[PDB]
Amino acid sequence: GEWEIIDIGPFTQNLGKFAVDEENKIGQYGRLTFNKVIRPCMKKTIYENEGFREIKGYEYQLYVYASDKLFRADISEQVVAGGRKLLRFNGPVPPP
Repeated sequence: GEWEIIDIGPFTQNLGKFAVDEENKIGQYGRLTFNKVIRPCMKKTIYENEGFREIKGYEYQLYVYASDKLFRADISEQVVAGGRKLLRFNGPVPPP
């Protein structure tokens, strides 16, 4: 895995909306209203450990406000677009 911080622009905010949408299906935290994704947002790029030295997927680690509480959500993304999954959604957590 390799790590980088990405901005919290539209792509990142939409990851946050996805996370909230998916958590609403579960219902652990009742019915949440997405507010906004705040810094820092981390992107993990996952590589196959042997040649051809290749990317097998991504994971995003977000701090997202929903219904005015702060949550940590981890989201996986496949190489073939449109395979996103909510891995973890935990909180409330203290601010970064």
